[PDB]
Amino acid sequence: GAMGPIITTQVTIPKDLAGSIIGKGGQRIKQIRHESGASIKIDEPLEGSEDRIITITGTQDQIQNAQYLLQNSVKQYSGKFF
DNA sequence: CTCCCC
Repeated sequence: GAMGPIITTQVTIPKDLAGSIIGKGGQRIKQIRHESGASIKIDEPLEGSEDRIITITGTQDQIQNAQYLLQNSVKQYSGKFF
């Protein structure tokens, strides 16, 4: 069916979770991009920020999928939550 | 930096 316009959403992640979404060699985020169909950009933190901004661009369904998969990626997160 | 992507 109709997926509608490509749109861009941003979400922030605590910087320490970023490694979980990216994965070794970027393998996780490559997968999430591939699976979701969404473009996904994870920035560096802005000057002295605890967050990184992820920009997700795709149809609403793709962005929705990407978000879910990014959230899911935390479950695999290998560092200290605090 | 699990650090990709550009």
